[PDB]
Amino acid sequence: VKPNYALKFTLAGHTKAVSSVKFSPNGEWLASSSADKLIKIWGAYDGKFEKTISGHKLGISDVAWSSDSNLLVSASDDKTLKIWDVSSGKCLKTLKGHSNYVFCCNFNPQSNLIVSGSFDESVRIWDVKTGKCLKTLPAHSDPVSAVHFNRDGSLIVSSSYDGLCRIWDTASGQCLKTLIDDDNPPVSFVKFSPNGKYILAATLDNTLKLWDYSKGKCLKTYTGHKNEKYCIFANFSVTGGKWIVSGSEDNLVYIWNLQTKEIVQKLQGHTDVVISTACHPTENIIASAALENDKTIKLWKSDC
Repeated sequence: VKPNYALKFTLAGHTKAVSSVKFSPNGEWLASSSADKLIKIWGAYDGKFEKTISGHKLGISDVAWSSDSNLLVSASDDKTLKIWDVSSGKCLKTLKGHSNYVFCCNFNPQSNLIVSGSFDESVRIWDVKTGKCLKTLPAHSDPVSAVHFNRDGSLIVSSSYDGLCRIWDTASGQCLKTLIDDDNPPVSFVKFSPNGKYILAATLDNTLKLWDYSKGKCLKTYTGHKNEKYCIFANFSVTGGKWIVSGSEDNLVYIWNLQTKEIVQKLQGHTDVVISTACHPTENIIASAALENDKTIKLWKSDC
């Protein structure tokens, strides 16, 4: 039993590589960021372009939605993050403190904190209300590739090209667990599972791994795609069948069975590296985005 994702829309408008796509928690919008310094908003169901949000001085690596589906945070090469009111398009706050490119960001579930990771090798935790940096974590010894809060915001996971994944206590900023691998390949992406018990980590040896971080045990490995250079976003798909979804440097979206680890679908259509994928919160819909030869976002729909 396999999904049957088929192409529904191709969304054009970005003028450089797309860097990230994320669905709103309420499912109605997709937000995308790009090396073109812009955030764009698109209808999730009809793929209709809604608006452009501008203000950053350099390219944007990541965007993320608050739980209310109306604030967005973005991470830019201009060394800042910005918090935006999507309704108005206005920048509410600029979060200053990183000393180099900001690569990744996320709100906590409560929507009162933002976590960021940077080329400066640090993870920062920011107060949404005041825009002040609450904590600077000396997290890694190379750029931070991803940061993600768990289900209740009590923990942060971070990854780095230094080859480590680390689990942090949010309130105290303490490192509770370092996950290591002999051979030490750069970790290009990480996120918690929906229940918070596992982390899914991508390494630049063409491998995704599902870890029980408390036990330091690797439970599943997903292979067969190409990932040797970029932070490529991966996802747990949970609306129908239980899948793992990722982009790939061979221009395809890969979908695996979470339990069996078999590749169940490869989605063809992009003409450059698929840098980012996102899974819709309630429908069997995937968004995918690609680098400069392509510059488009695609929306795909499945029966399961």
